[PDB]
Amino acid sequence: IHICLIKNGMDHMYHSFDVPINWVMFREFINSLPGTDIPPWNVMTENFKKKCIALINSK
Repeated sequence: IHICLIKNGMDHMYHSFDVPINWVMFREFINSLPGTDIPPWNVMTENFKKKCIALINSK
């Protein structure tokens, strides 16, 4: 994300990252994020969501 912000000239809007507590809302966001297919990211993004949902459910 940092790299693509660097490429799009939004370097300024990466180090300016804060908290948007609402853990039920965080769970909603994460479960609803779509998964891609063509990119090598297809497995990584889903793995990321799986780990995040398992960790938050444990938490």
